[PDB]
Amino acid sequence: AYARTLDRAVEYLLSCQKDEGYWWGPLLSNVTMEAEYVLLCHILDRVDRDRMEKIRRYLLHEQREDGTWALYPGGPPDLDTTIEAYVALKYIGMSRDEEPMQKALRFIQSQGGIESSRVFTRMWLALVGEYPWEKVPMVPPEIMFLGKRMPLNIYEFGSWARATVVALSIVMSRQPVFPLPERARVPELYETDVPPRRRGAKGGGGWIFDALDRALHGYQKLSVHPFRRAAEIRALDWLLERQAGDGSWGGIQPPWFYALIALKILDMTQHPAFIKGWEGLELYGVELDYGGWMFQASISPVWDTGLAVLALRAAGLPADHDRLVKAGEWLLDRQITVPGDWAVKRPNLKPGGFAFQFDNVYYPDVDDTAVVVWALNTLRLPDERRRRDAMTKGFRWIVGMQSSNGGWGAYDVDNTSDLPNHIPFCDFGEVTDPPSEDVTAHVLECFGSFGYDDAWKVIRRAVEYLKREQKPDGSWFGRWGVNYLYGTGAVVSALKAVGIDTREPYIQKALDWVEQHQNPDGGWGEDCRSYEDPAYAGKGASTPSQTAWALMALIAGGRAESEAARRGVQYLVETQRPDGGWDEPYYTGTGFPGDFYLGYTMYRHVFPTLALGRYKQAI
Amino acid sequence: AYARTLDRAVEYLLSCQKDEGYWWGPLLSNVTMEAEYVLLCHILDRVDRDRMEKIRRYLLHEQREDGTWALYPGGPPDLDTTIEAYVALKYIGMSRDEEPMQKALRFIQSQGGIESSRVFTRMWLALVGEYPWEKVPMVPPEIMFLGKRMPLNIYEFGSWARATVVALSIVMSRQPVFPLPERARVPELYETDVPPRRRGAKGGGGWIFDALDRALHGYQKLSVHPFRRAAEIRALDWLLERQAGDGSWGGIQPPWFYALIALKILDMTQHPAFIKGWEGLELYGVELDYGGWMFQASISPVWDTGLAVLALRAAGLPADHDRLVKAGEWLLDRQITVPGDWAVKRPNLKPGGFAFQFDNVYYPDVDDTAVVVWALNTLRLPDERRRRDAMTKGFRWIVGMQSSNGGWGAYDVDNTSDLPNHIPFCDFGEVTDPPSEDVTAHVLECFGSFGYDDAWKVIRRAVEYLKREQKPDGSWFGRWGVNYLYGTGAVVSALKAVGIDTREPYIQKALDWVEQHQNPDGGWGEDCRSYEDPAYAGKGASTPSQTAWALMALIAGGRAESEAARRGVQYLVETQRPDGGWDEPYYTGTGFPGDFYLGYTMYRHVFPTLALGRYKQAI
Ligand SMILES: CN(C(=O)Oc1ccc(Cl)cc1)[C@H]1CC[C@H](c2ccc(CN3CCCCC3)cc2)CC1
Ligand SMILES: CN(C(=O)Oc1ccc(Cl)cc1)[C@H]1CC[C@H](c2ccc(CN3CCCCC3)cc2)CC1
Ligand SMILES: CCCCCCCCOCCOCCOCCOCCO
Ligand SMILES: CCCCCCCCOCCOCCOCCOCCO
Repeated sequence: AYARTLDRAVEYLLSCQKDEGYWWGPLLSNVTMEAEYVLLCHILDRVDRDRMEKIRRYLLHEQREDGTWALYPGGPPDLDTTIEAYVALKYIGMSRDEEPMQKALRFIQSQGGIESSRVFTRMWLALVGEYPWEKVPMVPPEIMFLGKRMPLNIYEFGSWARATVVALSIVMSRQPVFPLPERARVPELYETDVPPRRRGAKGGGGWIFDALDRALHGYQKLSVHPFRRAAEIRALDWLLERQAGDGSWGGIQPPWFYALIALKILDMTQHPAFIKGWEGLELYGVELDYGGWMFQASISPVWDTGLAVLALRAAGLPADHDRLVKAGEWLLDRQITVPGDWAVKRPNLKPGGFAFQFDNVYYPDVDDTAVVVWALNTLRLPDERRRRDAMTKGFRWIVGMQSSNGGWGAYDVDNTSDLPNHIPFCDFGEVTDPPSEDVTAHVLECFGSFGYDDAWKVIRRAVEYLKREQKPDGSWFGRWGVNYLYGTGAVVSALKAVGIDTREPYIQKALDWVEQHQNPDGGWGEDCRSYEDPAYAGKGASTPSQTAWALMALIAGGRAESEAARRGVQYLVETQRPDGGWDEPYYTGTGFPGDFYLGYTMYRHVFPTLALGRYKQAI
Repeated sequence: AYARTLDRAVEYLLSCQKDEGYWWGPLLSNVTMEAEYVLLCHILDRVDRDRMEKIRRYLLHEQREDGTWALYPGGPPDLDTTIEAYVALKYIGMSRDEEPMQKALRFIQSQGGIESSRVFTRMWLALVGEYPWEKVPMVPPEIMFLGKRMPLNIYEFGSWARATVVALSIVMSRQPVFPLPERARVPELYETDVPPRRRGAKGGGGWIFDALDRALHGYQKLSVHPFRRAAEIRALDWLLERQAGDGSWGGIQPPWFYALIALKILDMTQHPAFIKGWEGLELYGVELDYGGWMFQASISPVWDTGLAVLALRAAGLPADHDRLVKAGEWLLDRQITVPGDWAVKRPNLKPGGFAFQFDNVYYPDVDDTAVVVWALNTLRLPDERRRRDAMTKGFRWIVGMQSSNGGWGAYDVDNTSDLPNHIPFCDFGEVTDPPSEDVTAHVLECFGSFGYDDAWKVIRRAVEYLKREQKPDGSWFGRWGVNYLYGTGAVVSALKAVGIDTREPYIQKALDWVEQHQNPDGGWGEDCRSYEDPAYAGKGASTPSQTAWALMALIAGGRAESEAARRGVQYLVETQRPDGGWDEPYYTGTGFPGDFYLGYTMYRHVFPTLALGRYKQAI
């Protein structure tokens, strides 16, 4: 029955595989990427009329009937996303009259205008001189003097936030302004009677920081700031040291952009680092068939390649299938062998991790490393010396990254400081990188493939972590994926692999939870709203990926031969396309709970295949 | 008479002009460049068999009958140059038996072997493990902690030495060894009974430094060196900040190569600065028509373009000649506008200088800047706003560069510290950058073109400098050119332009000196030996350039209508080629008096033209 679905899914995946032997699906987010790119160009005085055009199509293409933009497809209108998109358009050419601009402006007004937008959105407008710098949370270059074991030192922030802060310190130090031509001035973002509803700090504003912030805005006005020069060079240096091979910074949109501006501020437009970081942007761009152009918040080669392999294996292809070897070989060349920031906590840990993108050595993540090593562990490559060695280095690294609570973070160890969550500046998304259930789960499943069971201390400490973190209804939160189905599926699948007993009470209590949220159409769905409102916990339109997850959770718990189980499999079979692929008009990926969502293109093809491969195994 | 010769010369230059509108002749030196390149590749594990071949033909081709290599054509055999060339060859494939190897080795031995070579030559061999690191002058990373106003702080060394030291500190800190395959081991460089005659420090070795060095090799052996890590990073950052646009460092062979090695040592072969720094080398390479390949100690676009224009103007072409405009425009885009190291002494001086090579913003030199501004001053470009503006920036910069003695240096101001000239490490060439007569002369000639005479204090202070520096026989030393003819010609030409009286006693005493060294053939010659032995002061085979110089000195002193004067003109007219050019099998350029000589390709064509253009003016 499903076999024909599998065969068709396989030849499809294999078709999508690039020549070098890796897979790479585009990553989706929201328009703040493109909108900020437009402004960045303006700042660096490098505007290409042709690019602006493609960008304008995209922006509009993404606008909804009501004239706004959301964080995910079918999501509620977002203020910040729309404010930025609005400014971006008005700069490209759009007159504040045209219908689209009308609808957007009205929504922006009905919300309290520019005065209600996140800190970033206001800062960008500050850079172009449309908002007072005095009303922007201050982040001094001097932050660079905090030691390794001090409150608020850069290494207390998560990798993604860290680089940004360092970069912005330099920017806010000078508080530069790059005026927009009169034609694009956006005063109408203030015209509003609605009371401005400002978003506070992620964890709550402590009067201390509030005070301090004002203290910094005052000091910022003095005539002399002793050692600031040194503070700035400290920041600049930190940046020149960690620039990524592709010319980016961390392989993410945020710090990259800011870092460039910081150099432009320091008259280094014709320094190697600046030039590289600039022409490096193109790689992250994407030409849309309808004339539009988009920029990616990040790229996922390693990731896609990793899952791609695992899926095709559980599917049926030989552990030495010449096509999967191209992947195996490729992955091996990716392994990082040099100390990154993670080393500040583990100076004696030997490098061996992997990263999300192509060439980003200073920021390998636990999630990727696990999937990659586990994937290789299933292949039989030509040089067994390399495969054997690679797996070892990586394995030993993942073990040395385990945090205090037995769980695994994503980039650093025990990055659980709760201090940064109160700073005025931090009011958007996560700022720290503590251990999560999904990452941990993935790690355990990686060990499980090797054999290491519950007998091993490392594993027990982790399993204990998961047990304590399980939700009342028996589900598991989803951090880097949407959401409880993603998490519940991850854990159960893992626990099953590390040897734990699938008959346990807490286990069963989870499987029942899965069968319970199965939609009528036989599949499973969970809307992104599940991060905001608990009513959407496991509820939502059925998607190929989210189904496959809730399905792996069942196959793992032994209930592979069940009603709900066979039911779901049917969904994947019927919803499949003639070419063998699958469609998924929703986001199943998470950046920051409730603040940033991602659309992983491959998920729709890879996961359904992996699930069907595991279902075929259960018989 | 001479007109045809001039016309013939002109059309030639104009034919050599690149499309972009600039001129660029290759720069010649000795084989230590290519030989060190070979080793560099080995270290970075990037050897291209095909290249090695082209480098071999080159090396052999440059070897003389006696089986040695000198610092200049027709020069005495050099030990260092030959030792390095020898090792380079043996590594490429040459067996110690073959004739070339025999003759070369013999010479090496008759001199005391490896133990007599300069500090560098021994260090390179140390890097490949053929010489003990303990016997190499130590330069600690800690040198990075010396303040701006302290003994031996990096800013006390001249620009070219400075960058190198910073780079090498990192290298010597680790004292790495990259073993040569048994096949190329060079123990035979020790086999010698001749007593090793070592070269001491440039200015004399004070037992203080001698002992100190020992202390360093001692401290180098301890188990802990507090703050060294920080000293290294201090030096690494310094390098990252000053990497040149073209991925080089200073636009010179030395620091560039070492910088790369220092990055390789720090496992940064993946970092952008290294990548760009590596692939940037090709630009300095040169394919020889006989199958060989050479590397340039540096490149001279700006310079060549600068003189090229001035020559073609004094010759006769219109100040707005569309072809010279291409040059004018080009030069304008070159002007540096950002603070370099020179700014450490003149924080309030506005950027406006130019550099020797294509893109090297942190190191503009007085010489270039003067020639360029002066050259622009003689043109009529479409945008008189920029031409006027540029000249001003450049002018003001030059002035703000004048040192205490009224004389101008090349890169920094009052870089006359005599401390560095005693360090054990510094035993090759110049290490400081004090004011010279030639640079100063060139500067005065630039101001003269505008109109500023002897009334202006700036000028007078400079002229006083020259007067005090004149030699007993009435000649002027040549620093960046060979030699007294180069200098004497520069000064007199300048003095004439600033308004000074050409009838003065000290002036005439110079012109007579010129006429007294006019070779029988009607031309002028001055061998590079004139730096070593005073017998060759103005003595040597006649060359097109050196003649033109001694000829401009006469035309300036009013003696344009003289016997010696017309005599010389004849030489240039006869020795001229059918194509209009000129040949010059000798070096008329200087890097370091008595240690490094350069062959400026263009000189033979440009200067003879400029002189004939000025001779045509005298009538
Ligand atoms: C828009 N973003 C952002 O981080 O904004 C901020 C910047 C600075 C600060 Cl202080 C706070 C937020 C995004 C930056 C990229 C980030 C991102 C992080 C990780 C990954 C890949 N990751 C690792 C491999 C497995 C799981 C997925 C992909 C994207 C997701 C958030
Ligand atoms: C081989 N070299 C060297 O500098 O070695 C040392 C390195 C470190 C130390 Cl401590 C001592 C010597 C050379 C490095 C390049 C140097 C050089 C300097 C200036 C120029 C251009 N110059 C400026 C424009 C007009 C006059 C010519 C061209 C080349 C000539 C010497
Ligand atoms: C120049 C000294 C090199 C020794 C440093 C290795 C120690 C590991 O770094 C500790 C962690 O700090 C994070 C930085 O790693 C990024 C790049 O560092 C650049 C070259 O060392
Ligand atoms: C990095 C601090 C910004 C200072 C630049 C403003 C220029 C003021 O002159 C200060 C003198 O600094 C001398 C160094 O030249 C080095 C260039 O490295 C580039 C980064 O500024």
